[PDB]
Amino acid sequence: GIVEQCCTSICSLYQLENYCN
Amino acid sequence: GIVEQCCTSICSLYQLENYCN
Amino acid sequence: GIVEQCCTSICSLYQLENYCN
Amino acid sequence: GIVEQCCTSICSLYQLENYCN
Amino acid sequence: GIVEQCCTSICSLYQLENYCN
Amino acid sequence: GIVEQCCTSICSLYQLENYCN
Amino acid sequence: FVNQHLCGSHLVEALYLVCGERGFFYTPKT
Amino acid sequence: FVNQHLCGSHLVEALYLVCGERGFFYTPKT
Amino acid sequence: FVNQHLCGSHLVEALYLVCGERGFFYTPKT
Amino acid sequence: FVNQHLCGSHLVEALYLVCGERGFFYTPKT
Amino acid sequence: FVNQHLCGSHLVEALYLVCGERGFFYTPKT
Amino acid sequence: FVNQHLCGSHLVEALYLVCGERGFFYTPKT
Ligand SMILES: [Cl-]
Ligand SMILES: [Cl-]
Ligand SMILES: [Zn+2]
Ligand SMILES: [Zn+2]
Repeated sequence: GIVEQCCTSICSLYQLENYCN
Repeated sequence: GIVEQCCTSICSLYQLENYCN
Repeated sequence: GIVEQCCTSICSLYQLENYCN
Repeated sequence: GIVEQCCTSICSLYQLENYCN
Repeated sequence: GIVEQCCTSICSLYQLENYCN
Repeated sequence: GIVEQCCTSICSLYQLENYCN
Repeated sequence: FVNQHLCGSHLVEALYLVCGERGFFYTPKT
Repeated sequence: FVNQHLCGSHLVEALYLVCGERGFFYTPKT
Repeated sequence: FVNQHLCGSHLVEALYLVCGERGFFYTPKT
Repeated sequence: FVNQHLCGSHLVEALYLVCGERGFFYTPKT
Repeated sequence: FVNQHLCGSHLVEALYLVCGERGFFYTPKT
Repeated sequence: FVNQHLCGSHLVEALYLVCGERGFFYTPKT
């Protein structure tokens, strides 16, 4: 999920956009 | 400048990126 | 909505809690 | 103290209220 | 008080330091 | 650098001023 | 708890604190 | 609501959020 | 832009920053 | 240091930075 | 990404998120 | 004032707080 993707692992701002509505 | 632009108007992440080292 | 209510007026934590998953 | 209660261990928002005036 | 001063006017770090325990 | 000085090690607000322009 | 006046990212911080592990959805107008 | 780790500035932000106008004390030494 | 660890409130602040008016969901349980 | 214009939670963050381990008290009017 | 309305420390947070490991410079008028 | 760990966005928030109108640079690579 987002926490795995961005906190535990790292993510880009683009990947963050995956969680926008 | 960007500090004023983003607060009095809007600015984009892409404009912000110009201020990275 | 809640985003506007809390900024233009006030809102409570209890109202906010409605937005938890 | 609060740090033990809420940082080292976990606390609820209610327990946080213990530190209001 | 300091909470109002810093928001409606300005305040310094040195004024803030007065509120440390 | 600043991260070494202030994050990895600790720094004062005065030392932080080293990084002002 | 007290009533809140939260704009911008402050609201999101508040949602984060309030919802914890549940998460939340942030849905501004327009 | 929830129980979570709240540390450092996040802790005092939470106190601000919970106490607001009542104010609060943050006294990490106890 | 960059890839970084974004956790907790910092994560939702980043989501706010990236999504803004679209809104977002923060769903740590998945 | 520079003078500050701090409202809301920003003041609390500032108090946190300024007082460190000493902590602080936050006491708004009313 | 969406356009941003960022004042004060919010801009710095945004610069931080955007520039990551590169860092950034913050240069207000005057 | 005090000495503390200041990391990440908290570091740049502190720089904003200390430097304000002077501006600052955050250059983690050195
Ligand atoms: Cl603000
Ligand atoms: Cl942190
Ligand atoms: Zn703010
Ligand atoms: Zn943090």
